[PDB]
Amino acid sequence: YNAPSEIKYIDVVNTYDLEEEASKVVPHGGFNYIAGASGDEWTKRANDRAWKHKLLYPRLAQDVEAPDTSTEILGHKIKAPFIMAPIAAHGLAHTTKEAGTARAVSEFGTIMSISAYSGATFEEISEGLNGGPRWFQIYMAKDDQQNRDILDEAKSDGATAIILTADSTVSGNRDRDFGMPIVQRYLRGTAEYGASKQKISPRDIEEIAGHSGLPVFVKGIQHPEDADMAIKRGASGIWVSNHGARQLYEAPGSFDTLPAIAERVNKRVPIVFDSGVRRGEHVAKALASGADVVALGRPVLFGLALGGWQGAYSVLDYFQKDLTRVMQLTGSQNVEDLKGLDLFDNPYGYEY
Amino acid sequence: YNAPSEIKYIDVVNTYDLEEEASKVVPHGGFNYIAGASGDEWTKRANDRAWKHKLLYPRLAQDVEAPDTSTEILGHKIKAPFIMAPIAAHGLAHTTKEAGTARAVSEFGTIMSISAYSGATFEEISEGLNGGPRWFQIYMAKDDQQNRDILDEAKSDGATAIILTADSTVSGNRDRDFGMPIVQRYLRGTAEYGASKQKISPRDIEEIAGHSGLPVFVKGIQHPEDADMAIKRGASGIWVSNHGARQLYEAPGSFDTLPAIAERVNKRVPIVFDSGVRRGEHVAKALASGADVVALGRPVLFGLALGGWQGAYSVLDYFQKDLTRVMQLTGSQNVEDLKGLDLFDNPYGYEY
Amino acid sequence: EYNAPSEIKYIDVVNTYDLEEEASKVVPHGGFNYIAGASGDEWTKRANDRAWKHKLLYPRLAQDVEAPDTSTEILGHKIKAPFIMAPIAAHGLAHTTKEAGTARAVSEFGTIMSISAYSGATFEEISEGLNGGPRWFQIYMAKDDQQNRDILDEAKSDGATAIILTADSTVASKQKISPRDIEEIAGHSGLPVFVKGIQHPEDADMAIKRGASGIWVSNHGARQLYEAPGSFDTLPAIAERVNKRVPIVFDSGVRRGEHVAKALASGADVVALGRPVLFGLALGGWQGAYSVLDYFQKDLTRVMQLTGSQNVEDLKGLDLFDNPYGYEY
Ligand SMILES: Cc1cc2nc3c(=O)[nH]c(=O)nc-3n(C[C@H](O)[C@H](O)[C@H](O)COP(=O)(O)O)c2cc1C
Ligand SMILES: Cc1cc2nc3c(=O)[nH]c(=O)nc-3n(C[C@H](O)[C@H](O)[C@H](O)COP(=O)(O)O)c2cc1C
Ligand SMILES: Cc1cc2nc3c(=O)[nH]c(=O)nc-3n(C[C@H](O)[C@H](O)[C@H](O)COP(=O)(O)O)c2cc1C
Repeated sequence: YNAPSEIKYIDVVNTYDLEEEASKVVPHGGFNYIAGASGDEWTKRANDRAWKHKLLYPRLAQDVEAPDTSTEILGHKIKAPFIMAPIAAHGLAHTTKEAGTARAVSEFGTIMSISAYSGATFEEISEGLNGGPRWFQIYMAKDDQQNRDILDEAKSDGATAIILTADSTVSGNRDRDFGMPIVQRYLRGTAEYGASKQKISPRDIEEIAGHSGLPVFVKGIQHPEDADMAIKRGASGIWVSNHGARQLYEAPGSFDTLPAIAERVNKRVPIVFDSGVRRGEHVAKALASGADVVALGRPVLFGLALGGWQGAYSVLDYFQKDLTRVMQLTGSQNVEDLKGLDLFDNPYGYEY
Repeated sequence: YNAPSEIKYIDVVNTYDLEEEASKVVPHGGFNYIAGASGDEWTKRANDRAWKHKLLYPRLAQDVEAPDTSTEILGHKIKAPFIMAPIAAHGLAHTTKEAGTARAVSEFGTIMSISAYSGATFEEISEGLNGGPRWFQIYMAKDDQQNRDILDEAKSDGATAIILTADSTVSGNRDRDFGMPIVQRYLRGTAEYGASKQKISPRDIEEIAGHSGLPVFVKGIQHPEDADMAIKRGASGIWVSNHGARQLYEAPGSFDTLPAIAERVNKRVPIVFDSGVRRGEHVAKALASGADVVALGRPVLFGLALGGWQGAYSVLDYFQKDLTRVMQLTGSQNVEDLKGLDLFDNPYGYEY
Repeated sequence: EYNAPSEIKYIDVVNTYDLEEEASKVVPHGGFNYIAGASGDEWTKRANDRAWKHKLLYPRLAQDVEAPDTSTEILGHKIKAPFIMAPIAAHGLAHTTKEAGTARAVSEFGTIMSISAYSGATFEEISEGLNGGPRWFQIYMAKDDQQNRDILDEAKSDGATAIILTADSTVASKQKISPRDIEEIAGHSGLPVFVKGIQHPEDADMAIKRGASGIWVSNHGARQLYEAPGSFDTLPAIAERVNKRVPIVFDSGVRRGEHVAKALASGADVVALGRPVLFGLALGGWQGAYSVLDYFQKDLTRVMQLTGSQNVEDLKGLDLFDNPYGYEY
């Protein structure tokens, strides 16, 4: 497998073009893995088109100061209201794999999420992170010992939250058709994808929350009753996601699901939103709709493919800068102002 | 007429591609007959796009066991909540014609529907069925003797229900432009498509229900008042269908009609739903919307074209497996759970 | 020295609302308030009653020749009309023959008796009144697993054919039940378990997933939560979510044959009757309670004729007129 290895800054004008550019340097199989989604990708398209359902108004300013994109989540101050989503196998995009991603995220000044299915050996990731905050993403194992193992690993690696992914990564079914050091460290000699439950229950959430010693986000929530159940089971955060349309097909665009969840959560726990964030305007819309931060996924990996850590950094830089402009135009001085924006309801949808 | 004759399993990744693949092996005239629909096919397109109007939510599991797709209808246990729709002239797709279809359905473990316009001679069908359950589809003859004849035939052939099709198969009018052993057995020497009424009435339904000695499904229902009238006339089931858009043009997509019918039927009799089922997600949505089972039509015939009974079996296998995955993602352990799913209302339609 | 009525006689029931007032004349004040009252200032009890005006019946042409037949069946038991007796505590507040009187009325009429956890009659006394007729046992969730096991064993040995697990305590018992409780009861009962007090569709789905064999849509006659919807307003959403998985019993506010029809049209298999049967009991013992069941059956027959319905299944198929104006129209 010959992943790109060049490290360089890139002039990111938009994130959509990064996909096609990346397709030129990433081996076809790995590229398809990263870019593809369930079915005929109609729900991935829905993730993207959902942003046109609620539109931004320009508004007069009410404050004199320059815009400030910084925010805090779980008591940690970060440079802008976006974090890195947990994504498996960054080596499919770049030889520096998760270490490169971590470097970009740490240098930028936000939170790195580490997939249990990382191709890098934490020590490798740690060198990219250089002290930066990190959250650990897990799947629910059928074997309770394996959950104990990964929770221990996460605490040892200095994780400050656990991301409990609700859906099993068999991959999800598409119409079209490395090792895993972190888990192999604990599965070795056991002979145990199929090791995890296909879907978690409130009881699973309670088990993980009770034993992690850390706040647990439940990731993959798209229905408000699941958010309420998860919080009652002991979740410390709700991560609204459809995993970039990689799981359930003929489901809504993730952004359409956010307000009903935010209204039901009603401030009880922080909300992370993802699945389809491509522009600064999307970050603003998520915050206006109830998210505390958003997670970024595919665009960062395409950046990684194109320039290693500097290419990934350029993508985070693009989002921060684009968000600043959206703040100016919406009359927003800070991230809290964005949470107060009125959106225009577009009943016409994408074609207008 | 040179229909395909090869028997083989196929790797079914999606059912849409089976159409185009089939177009390569089926003679053009026969292929057009199977694939085509009324007008410019706008209502066939509507059948397909209707599935995007109600979207699936992923939901937390509430039960520990592996998903079980089995269900019961009319007291017969079947492997998954789908049956074979009555389709004329399977010989247009494959030399093993209805016998091949029957073999696939019987081996899979569901119900075979036999079209009155079968190209095979029941004895041929019977050898494929090998004891498997079968329902008999009839049209309402103008001549009452001919109805007596076919009802006798059905009872003799061990049918456990009658499917009374409400609309006469003159074909339906398109913008573009074998024998029938089962009916010829009774029409011989009579000199009698035009032998049947163009449309049935409640009085017809009552006549058939009174004399069949078997539960009668009325097939082609798209309006709730017709469902109520049919039940009052003695129907034992409602089969919601527009016959794969082969009859009335500039009518709604079949799935859009299902909830109003299900609400009016209100549990009185079982509901079979068809017209446009292409994915596991569609089976789930139909059940969530009030159907007890769905019927499969064109995809099975395309499978038949491509691999005889094994090709048709591969299609049923695809639906069963895809449904299992949808059950996992929706937190559903069984077919009853699917009937309880909440769907997301998408007011935007296909383009989102 | 509680002086409950003791006369046994048939009564000419023209409407059930007048039974409350008439009953107030013969039942001791304290007992009467207990029966007739509800939470808060009774706004939710009034909501139970006014909710029937939100969906209105249409007269319709007939499509069959035969006279109306009210018979139905639930859980394989054939009953005379689509209503059963709700579980109500302490019938001795209404009449000296207490639950034995009510049981006699229900069995003579030909429907199912529900026996409250707080019955004032002994089972032997009730058994005599039932004379073999079907009965369901209503229980609360005990905090002690062994007490639950004992109650479930007693019920099945007493010939119960279903258990009604009431989700809310009025009053050893849990105040509110959870899915786990439902599962524990369903797992050990050996009988279909109805979960009673459901008003929200998500609870119906959870209950069924936990092993309930029936959903009993109720707010216990507005006796529990105040400033909640009228029970009938909650029924369609629940019926749509249940989607035929298990039978639905509906109660809380049924007073007319039109209400029985509207409940069936909206997804209930049967309804349960409560206060009106007890007012009948106060007024005439088992014969007075019987007269109330007879009123509902005859009044439903008239409603069937007018709606063009020959049988209980036809009622399940009625279209209702949506009245967005509500009570004052
Ligand atoms: C290549 C790929 C691998 C992923 N692997 C995981 C995974 O290991 N665990 C997880 O919780 N989510 C995983 N995700 C989903 C992401 O965390 C995130 O929800 C998604 O990328 C956001 O959608 P977007 O990238 O289209 O904006 C993966 C996504 C992709 C693109
Ligand atoms: C080639 C063809 C022939 C058909 N012949 C009959 C028929 O004989 N009787 C009948 O009731 N329906 C007939 N149908 C309709 C099917 O029973 C069923 O309603 C339809 O195939 C479902 O639509 P779908 O196949 O697009 O999912 C036919 C459909 C097609 C494709
Ligand atoms: C006096 C009184 C006592 C009741 N006791 C019980 C009880 O023991 N257990 C129970 O599940 N419900 C109990 N209920 C509620 C009834 O089962 C039923 O839900 C209610 O009477 C129906 O409302 P309605 O009578 O106004 O039409 C009681 C209701 C009343 C009026």
